[PDB]
Amino acid sequence: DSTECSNLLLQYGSFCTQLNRALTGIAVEQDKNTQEVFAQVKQIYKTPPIKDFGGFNFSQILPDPSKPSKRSPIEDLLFNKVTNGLTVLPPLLTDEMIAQYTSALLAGTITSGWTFGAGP
Amino acid sequence: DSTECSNLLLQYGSFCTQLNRALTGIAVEQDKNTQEVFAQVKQIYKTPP
Amino acid sequence: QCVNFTTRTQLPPAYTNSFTRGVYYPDKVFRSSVLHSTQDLFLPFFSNVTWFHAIHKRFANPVLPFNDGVYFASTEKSNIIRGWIFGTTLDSKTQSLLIVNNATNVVIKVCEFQFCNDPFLGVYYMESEFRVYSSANNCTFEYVSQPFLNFKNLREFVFKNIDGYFKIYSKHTPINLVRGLPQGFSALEPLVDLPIGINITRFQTLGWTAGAAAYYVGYLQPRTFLLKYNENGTITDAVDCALDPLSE
Amino acid sequence: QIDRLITGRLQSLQTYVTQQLIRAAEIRASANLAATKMSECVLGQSKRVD
Amino acid sequence: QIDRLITGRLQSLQTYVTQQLIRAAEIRASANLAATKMSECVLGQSKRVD
Amino acid sequence: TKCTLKSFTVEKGIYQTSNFRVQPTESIVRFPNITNLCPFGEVFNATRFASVYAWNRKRISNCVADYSVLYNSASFSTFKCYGVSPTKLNDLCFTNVYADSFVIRGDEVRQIAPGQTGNIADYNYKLPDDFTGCVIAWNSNNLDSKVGGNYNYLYRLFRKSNLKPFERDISTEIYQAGSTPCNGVKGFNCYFPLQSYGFQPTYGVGYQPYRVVVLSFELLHAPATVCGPKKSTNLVKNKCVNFNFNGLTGTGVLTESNKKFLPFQQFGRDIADTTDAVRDPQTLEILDITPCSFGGVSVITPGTNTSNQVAVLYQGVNCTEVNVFQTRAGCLIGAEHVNNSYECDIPIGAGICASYQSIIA
Ligand SMILES: *[C@@H]1O[C@H](CO)[C@@H](O[C@@H]2O[C@H](CO)[C@@H](O)[C@H](O)[C@H]2NC(C)=O)[C@H](O)[C@H]1NC(C)=O
Ligand SMILES: *[C@@H]1O[C@H](CO)[C@@H](O[C@@H]2O[C@H](CO)[C@@H](O)[C@H](O)[C@H]2NC(C)=O)[C@H](O)[C@H]1NC(C)=O
Ligand SMILES: *[C@@H]1O[C@H](CO)[C@@H](O)[C@H](O)[C@H]1NC(C)=O
Ligand SMILES: *[C@@H]1O[C@H](CO)[C@@H](O)[C@H](O)[C@H]1NC(C)=O
Ligand SMILES: *[C@@H]1O[C@H](CO)[C@@H](O)[C@H](O)[C@H]1NC(C)=O
Ligand SMILES: *[C@@H]1O[C@H](CO)[C@@H](O)[C@H](O)[C@H]1NC(C)=O
Ligand SMILES: *[C@@H]1O[C@H](CO)[C@@H](O)[C@H](O)[C@H]1NC(C)=O
Ligand SMILES: *[C@@H]1O[C@H](CO)[C@@H](O)[C@H](O)[C@H]1NC(C)=O
Ligand SMILES: *[C@@H]1O[C@H](CO)[C@@H](O)[C@H](O)[C@H]1NC(C)=O
Repeated sequence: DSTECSNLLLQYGSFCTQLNRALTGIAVEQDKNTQEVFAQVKQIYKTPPIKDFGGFNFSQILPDPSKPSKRSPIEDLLFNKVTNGLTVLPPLLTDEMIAQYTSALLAGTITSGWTFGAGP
Repeated sequence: DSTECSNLLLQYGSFCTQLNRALTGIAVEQDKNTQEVFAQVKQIYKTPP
Repeated sequence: QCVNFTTRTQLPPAYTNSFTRGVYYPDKVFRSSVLHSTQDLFLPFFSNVTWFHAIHKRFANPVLPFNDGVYFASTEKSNIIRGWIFGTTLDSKTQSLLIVNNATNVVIKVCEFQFCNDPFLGVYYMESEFRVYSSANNCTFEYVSQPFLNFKNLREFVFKNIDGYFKIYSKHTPINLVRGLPQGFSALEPLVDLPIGINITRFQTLGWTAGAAAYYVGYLQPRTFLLKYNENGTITDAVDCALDPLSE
Repeated sequence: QIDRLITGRLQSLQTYVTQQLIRAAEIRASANLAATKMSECVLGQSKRVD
Repeated sequence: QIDRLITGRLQSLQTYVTQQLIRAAEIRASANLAATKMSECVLGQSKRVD
Repeated sequence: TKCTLKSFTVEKGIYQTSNFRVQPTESIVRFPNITNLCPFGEVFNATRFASVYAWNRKRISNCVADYSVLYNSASFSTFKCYGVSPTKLNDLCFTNVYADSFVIRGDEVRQIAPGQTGNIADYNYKLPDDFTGCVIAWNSNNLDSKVGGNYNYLYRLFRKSNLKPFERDISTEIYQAGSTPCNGVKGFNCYFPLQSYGFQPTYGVGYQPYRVVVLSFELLHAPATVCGPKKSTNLVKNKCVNFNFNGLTGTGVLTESNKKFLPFQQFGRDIADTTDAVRDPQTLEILDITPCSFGGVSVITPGTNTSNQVAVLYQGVNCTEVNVFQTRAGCLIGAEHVNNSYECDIPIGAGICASYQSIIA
């Protein structure tokens, strides 16, 4: 809150503008990264109620309806095992949205193979 | 080897720690690069005589 | 009034290991569940500290150089140690400290005293014998505070002269080992700071019978520690950054 | 003295932003690789070895 | 005098570490490409043109 | 937004323009209790004072001196300082204070000053030319004077050499006015050095006794045990204020804390080595200091060719501390929250997006 320090800091030009601009570029690039990784399908697919996949069992990778976050057991294990003018900006996609995107990808690749990645 | 210069340098904080940490990261990164290029098989094969 | 003693049996002082004691709070700052590293005058772990014995005949009251920092440990029972002597030459030519604890309260005085070559007390089994000085010419600061007080009780003390502030640290520790120091960790809290602002480079610890008494002397050295603060804010463990490579 | 503090803290901030940009470039390369893996291994079957 | 020398040499060292990090990122990209070539051309036959 | 982008036309998007800062309202200072007052009552209003040739030097140290009470007392007819400022006594610090108390005539008061030549200055009490401090004098007609003449107070009248600074002379050696030898026996030109004062109440202004106490400061390398008083204001909590606690100054919001300090500890620091809790010197309680709720201000706008309506996001700011809707990204004002879901147009953060259809969130 020092006024004399800020008065001196105006003599240094637009260094602060450069740093804020670079950090803003990094911040939007993180969201762009998450979009390009996960938001690859515009149809949200759901798995059928009957899990008859010819003996194949996807319960460890499919979402658990019991959990409040609707995460898979492996996803829940991953989230459990990974633990002055500065502000932390929240990501655009929440963990629930990324879980829904992953769930849509899993449902598409289980019920439709590779066809959902190239069209209907 | 100057102790007065090092005492004055300590007042600049942890710049030296950052530079050493970055250089160490680069150094281990080179070894990781070599491992990932060449050590792709854990099996040593020999051509027949 | 001073008296020479000659019934002592001559014996060199012993040395003993320091173990993992001697860590004190470097500042008045609270910390919780964090690891803090600081550069301050610290006693290296597992060093030889001077050992002084008093038993019957031993009555060790030598005069030692202060250097830049001194560690006092005292496996003390029935309170045989009653004071301390701090100064440069310990006579009326110069100015010294008088830090004592008699039967009523503790007195801190900064005066030009005339100390005896053999300063000692005496208890009749009631104390009525005070032989620690012969004159007191010029005082410059007087201070009265609250009293600080098989070997049962352990007293730890650290003394420093940094920029005219005389920092005293202390802890009372319940011990049950008879002969030597115990093994364990104990953080020393700051008890009193004395704004003395004087030169100090030498000090002394304060028929007949020699009561069962013992104490230790260690020295403080500039180095770096890594101190662990728990949730309640007490220093539970410490790491000397220059002791051995694992700690480094 | 304030100018000395300003240039020191400004140098620290610029060093932080520069290393953040470098880490962001590395993370962006990793995320582009992750998107490529998502497209070619999840949305299809890949003939590329390893 | 020592402060002048310290700020100059620290600026030089930071600059050196900055281009070292940038060249390390470039070399890491090249090594990732080389590992991909080793996997897809040495350990298999590639359909990717050129 | 136009000013920040330096253009009159702004395309659709969200732009960080300003930085929100909750300005401090009050200025709070707490300092510990004013204890250990200096024993000024046994000095400046004692029973009897000393003579000028044998002045008692009283040393004041290891206490706080409240110069306001002494300065506001109107009975001191002369309160003159020569090296410091009277209005700054309550802020400056000094190692120790030496009080030189003596009794002289009402006209000889001025001679206790640098650069003055006289009987009192040369033979009774001398100050250095680089003297600092204050010379305080007050009338003592009703205490020292007696109907039969107060002859107790003696002063040195003849000495062979001038006095050095702060030098006493308690010897009664016989002065030799002429050149004839004197071995301590009075003669034609040999008189006693010390003379008694003729203090009588009937005399006017000029002969009345004055009790004069002179304070001199020392600036040695020892700590300044003598400092001025401290004025602690009231405590206001749960507001962004300016706090200065025993030299630790800054800005924050002060609330009650469940952390338990050890009794010696005063300050508290977190993992990042920033102050987060301080113990109040007046009342032994621990106040958690959270920073005042700053945040980056972002402006959400469609293209200026479409509309001039804008929405404002205060990133990481609670809506109660600033069409007012609370998101996990911050407080969003100017956008009406809808319960329906669309495709993202302008990203806000934490799953929220803004679009123009009025601006909807
Ligand atoms: C698919 O796999 C899951 C887990 O691998 C099976 O769930 C187990 O079911 C048995 C009996 O129903 C329980 O004793 C186990 O505790 C379950 N495992 C877990 C991790 O909960 C499930 O039965 C399999 N088959 C189907 C059709 O879902
Ligand atoms: C106890 O012994 C010491 C050491 O012999 C005495 O200290 C000396 O005293 C004489 C005076 O008799 C001085 O001339 C010496 O300079 C002193 N020595 C030192 C090293 O200072 C001490 O006086 C003795 N105590 C009594 C009461 O005589
Ligand atoms: C301490 O000193 C004694 C003799 O001076 C020596 O025998 C001992 O080994 C020393 N202690 C250590 C830990 O070196
Ligand atoms: C302890 O020392 C103080 C300081 O001189 C004195 O006033 C007091 O009477 C002493 N008490 C005893 C029991 O000797
Ligand atoms: C110190 O004491 C001696 C003897 O008691 C005395 O001559 C001298 O004046 C004293 N010093 C001061 C500064 O009073
Ligand atoms: C203190 O006195 C010692 C002599 O015992 C001397 O070596 C040292 O230089 C003195 N230090 C200061 C600061 O006067
Ligand atoms: C901290 O103090 C509380 C006192 O209620 C105690 O219950 C707790 O065990 C202490 N913490 C540790 C790590 O001992
Ligand atoms: C004399 O001075 C002392 C200074 O501490 C003061 O407390 C006292 O009130 C004064 N006496 C009178 C009668 O005002
Ligand atoms: C200071 O004064 C306050 C208010 O009277 C009191 O609560 C407190 O106990 C006093 N003492 C200390 C050491 O703070």
